[PDB]
Amino acid sequence: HVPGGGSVQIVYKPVDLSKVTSKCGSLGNIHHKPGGGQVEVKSEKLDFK
Amino acid sequence: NKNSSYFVEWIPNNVKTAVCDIPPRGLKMSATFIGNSTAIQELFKRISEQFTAMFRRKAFLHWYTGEGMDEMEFTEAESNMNDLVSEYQQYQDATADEQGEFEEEGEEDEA
Repeated sequence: HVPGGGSVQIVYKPVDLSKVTSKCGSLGNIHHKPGGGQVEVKSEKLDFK
Repeated sequence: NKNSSYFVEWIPNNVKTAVCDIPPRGLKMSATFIGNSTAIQELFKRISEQFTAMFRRKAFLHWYTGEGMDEMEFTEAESNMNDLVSEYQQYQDATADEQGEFEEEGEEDEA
């Protein structure tokens, strides 16, 4: 007679991470509009015919 | 006349006066001072550096666009503000110097 059993195997799945996006707001915007254009407002026309 | 580096000269004399008979409670005399000076632009600059530090990362912004607001609305906004700091920079140290337009007209010279 061969005496019974004496054999198991481990309940084991290794852990890892997939498709974890680096979605931080650290560079979250790029858009700009200038603070108006350059103009002259200080001078008269002096249009005395 | 004693602090002239504290006033603009291309806008003559800077003040409107009014003289009311009636002081406040409990008091012989008083006055309010109100004024705009080229100093003030630091408020607008301050708000703008502090806003840009949020908006460059959309930080806190989700509360704003949460009520149906569009990111371009704050782009049109901030550019209106930087145009305002540009306006006090147009008027900061602006020259009170004279100007003219001249006839390009000569003489028979003998002197």
